Amino acid sequence: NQELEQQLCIIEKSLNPLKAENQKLMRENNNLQSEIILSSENAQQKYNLLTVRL
Amino acid sequence: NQELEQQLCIIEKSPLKAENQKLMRENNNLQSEIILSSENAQQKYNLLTVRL
Amino acid sequence: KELQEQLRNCKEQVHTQEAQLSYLKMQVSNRDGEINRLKTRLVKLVQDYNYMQQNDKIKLLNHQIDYLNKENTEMDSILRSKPYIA
Amino acid sequence: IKELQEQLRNCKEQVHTQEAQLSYLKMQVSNRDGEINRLKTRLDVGGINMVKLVQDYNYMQQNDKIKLLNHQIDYLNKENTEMDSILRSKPYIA
Repeated sequence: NQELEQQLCIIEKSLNPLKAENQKLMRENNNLQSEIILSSENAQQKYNLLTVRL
Repeated sequence: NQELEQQLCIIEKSPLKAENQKLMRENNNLQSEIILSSENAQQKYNLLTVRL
Repeated sequence: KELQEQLRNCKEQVHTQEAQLSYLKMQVSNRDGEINRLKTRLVKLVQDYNYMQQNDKIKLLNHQIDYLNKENTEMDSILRSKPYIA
Repeated sequence: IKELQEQLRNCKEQVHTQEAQLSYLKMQVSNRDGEINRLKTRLDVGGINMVKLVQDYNYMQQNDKIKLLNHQIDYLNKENTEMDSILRSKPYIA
């Protein structure tokens, strides 16, 4: 039971938290990357004004 | 020991790491898309500016 | 007289405002969508009732594999001896 | 020119409606940011809901494990079917 726990110990102490922090930062990036997309949408909003005259 | 292996084997044969690999793809897809709507926007308006 | 120019600009201000509104409507609706897809991470009963039923279909498939088939073990032996017509 | 004033009166009606909505949306942008980070902190504080992750993850894996074995079945089923199709009668009778 201990070894099954040890495999889990390894996972939980060294893998899950790194994967979790990596996930965290990478989700911050996909949150924030969707938001960066929203920044290019703002670039489109600028375009949208130029196109009024167009 | 058995109840635990029955469920732990699920991971062995399929987790967080996969979500992470997807994220490792995804942000560069979003980065490609941002570029292609940022630098490409610059192209759209270098052309629109010249045209207007 | 010049009121036409007032109005033209005024309507343009409105429509521009609408475009901007729609822009933000989407910043918000997109940001909604951005959070809504995160709410996904942040009923055990079904989890056990399928997983276990999906788990069971697989166990069944493992036995379908025995009939559909493990017979190739024998059938390949037949592939060796049946061509003894040659 | 008379009718223009009426149109101007109408024009400025929203204008008011829209700006009220724009204020709302500006706040909503903040609120969404205010839902999202937030989650950033939740991710900084706890074990990112790993249990649900593995359970959802597994749901699809099982559905895919099924597709793989179904593939294995169509393969074996036909490899064997066809071998029997020929082999039981390869000499026909000899």
